[PDB]
Parts: sequence; structure tokens; C-alpha cells
Amino acid sequence: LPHEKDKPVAEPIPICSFCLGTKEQNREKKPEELISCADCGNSGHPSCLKFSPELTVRVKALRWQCIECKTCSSCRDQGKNADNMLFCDSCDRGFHMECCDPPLTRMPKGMWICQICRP
Amino acid sequence: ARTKQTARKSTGGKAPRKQLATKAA
Ligand SMILES: [Zn+2]
Ligand SMILES: [Zn+2]
Ligand SMILES: [Zn+2]
Ligand SMILES: [Zn+2]
Repeated sequence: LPHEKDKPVAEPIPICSFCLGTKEQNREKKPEELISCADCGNSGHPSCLKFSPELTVRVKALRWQCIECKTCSSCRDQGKNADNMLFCDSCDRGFHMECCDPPLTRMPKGMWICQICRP
Repeated sequence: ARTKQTARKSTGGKAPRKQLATKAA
């Protein structure tokens, strides 16, 4: 997205916010690189974030935002419906249901792929 | 689908913030 290539990235904190380990040690006492929120800089092991290997690869190439920082990729807002924002299971971008193309009135069932990822 | 709300729950809680600051120092 043109607006992801444009917001600067915060200084990463080299500690997992969930388990307090570093890149040297996750919850299984194995090394694992962190991913860091572009807006707040806080970090997590992909395994602590419960991300699949495939999702992990994709988010490391994007201006990834944590759960609380996530803004809608269409309207750039969080807003009153923030908590019901959908997260793409391919790239982890957020979309309000009403901001999807086409707009949705009910929550999708199962794994959900966003308008950017779907072919 | 995952939402912000359901992802918050399914991920599990963050560690106590005082413990994170203690490790950051
Ligand atoms: Zn961790
Ligand atoms: Zn964040
Ligand atoms: Zn939106
Ligand atoms: Zn996507």
C-alpha cells in the first residue's frame, strides 16, 4: 500500500511482550526472531503471537501493526468499531467489515483472506 | 475470521508490564 511505505517505523523493543524472552529464547527455550510493531515498537515471537510460518513470512515484509495498534487498511481509522475489525489470515492487515470490498454485514466464517490477498 | 477482540483473547495475555520494564533495564 502507498500509505504503508510512508509511515516511519518505531524503534523495536528486543523483548517479547508475551514471554519476556529475547531472540535467543522463546517459550520452548529455542532461538526465534521477534517481529515488532511499526507503530509502538513492542515485539513478539511469532510462536507467542500464534502466527503460522506462512503468515510470519508475509508480515515480516509488511509494515505490521500489533493487535492494539492495528488500523483499518481502507479508512486508516480504528474508531468505535475497532474491536470488530477483521484481521487477514494471509497478511494480518485489518479491515472494518463495512470497509471491505464488497462490504460485509456479518462476520466471515473460518479463515478469512482480505481483498488485497485474494486473487 | 479473527477480529481484534478474538485475537486479543486467543493470543493470551501480555506479561506484567513491570516485569517487561525490569527486563528492559
Ligand atoms: Zn515470546
Ligand atoms: Zn503496536
Ligand atoms: Zn475502516
Ligand atoms: Zn490480506
